[PDB]
Amino acid sequence: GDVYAKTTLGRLFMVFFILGGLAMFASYVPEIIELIGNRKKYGGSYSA
Amino acid sequence: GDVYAKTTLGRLFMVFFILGGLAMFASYVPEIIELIGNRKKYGGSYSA
Repeated sequence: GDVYAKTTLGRLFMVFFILGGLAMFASYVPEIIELIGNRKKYGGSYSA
Repeated sequence: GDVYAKTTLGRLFMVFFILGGLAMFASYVPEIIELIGNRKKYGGSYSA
């Protein structure tokens, strides 16, 4: 609430953008997080 | 927080609406989004 939209067009865009943006964030951020972090854990080689 | 209910009756309705409205939004918006995004991605006719 420190910064928000005061104009009528800005508030209208916020109203019609929440429905899409909230869903996109919720369905995208966890997937991006899990895609990066699923790397190999015990890969490598033994040093004689 | 720019705009909110200031009357006691409006606050009471907000209290009793947050119980049901939030669940309705969270269970309806993703389903509505999914019900529109499913189409024939490769449907079409070959043009010789």
